[PDB]
Amino acid sequence: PPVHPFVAPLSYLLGTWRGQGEGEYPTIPSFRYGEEIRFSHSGKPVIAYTQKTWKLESGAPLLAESGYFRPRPDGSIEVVIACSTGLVEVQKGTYNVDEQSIKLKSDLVGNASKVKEISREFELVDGKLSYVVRWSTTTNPLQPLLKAILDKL
Amino acid sequence: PPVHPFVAPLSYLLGTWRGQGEGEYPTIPSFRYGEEIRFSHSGKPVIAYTQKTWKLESGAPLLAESGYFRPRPDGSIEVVIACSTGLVEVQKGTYNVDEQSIKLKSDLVGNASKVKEISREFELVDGKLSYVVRWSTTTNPLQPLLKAILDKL
Repeated sequence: PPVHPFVAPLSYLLGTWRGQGEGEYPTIPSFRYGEEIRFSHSGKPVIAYTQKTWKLESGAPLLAESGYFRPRPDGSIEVVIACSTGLVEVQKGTYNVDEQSIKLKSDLVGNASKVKEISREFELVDGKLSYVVRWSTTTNPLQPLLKAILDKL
Repeated sequence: PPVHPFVAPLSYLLGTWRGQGEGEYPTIPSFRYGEEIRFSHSGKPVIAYTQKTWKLESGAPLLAESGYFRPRPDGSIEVVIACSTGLVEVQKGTYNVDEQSIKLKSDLVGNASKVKEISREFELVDGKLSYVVRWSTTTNPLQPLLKAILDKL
């Protein structure tokens, strides 16, 4: 199917990406992980997102998440994500075509009593997908949790 | 990877399923659809769920959803689902090993102002996967929306 006009501005996402990231947070010593993301579509105004992470040494599975990105021609976007840990997120924000960036903040975090807000920001940098995920909790203001850079395969 | 002990009681789900369903609701004339579901795992206490639907005549894509099922040895289960329409659900309930059934009710429906609660009930019937999805809205009490039966491939 052809790319829907609402998806076309984010067509640079479509494909598979692999790289690595790092986590850290006040309660949590730093950790590293491998990551793969696939963005795909079926001609609708939606991009399917699927992700997985693993241990760098061994390739042992860690976590997974999946969901859907819904861009609109005014530059707005909403994203819904379910995670293997049992969290869900409703993310809303904007994409910028000149910067090839997407900036999202949660409207809702479900099933995760301690995390309050989550933000996710993506940017294409020299053709690589970078992101930052920030979390807040009741006692920790919004701050980085995860950062990763992935190459397009 | 081997099946995690918490997933083993739901091992009958693992695989791909294809069949058809029907929708209907007070505001909505009846419609039919084809459906495919895949349940998979990576050795963790989680089953990945992915689903899609299509028009019966043509195979044209309709909707998609995906998420994660987290069974526990006491018979409890939580399920998180993101949908291509932009909804998210946190489902909680129980599974019954003798009946090969799973019965879920939403704790949370996100990003869908009019739908209030969603229930999902699965049952293996002569080896086929059947379900019923019920919805409530502010003015319509919980009642069937979708029902489908799928054969294991």
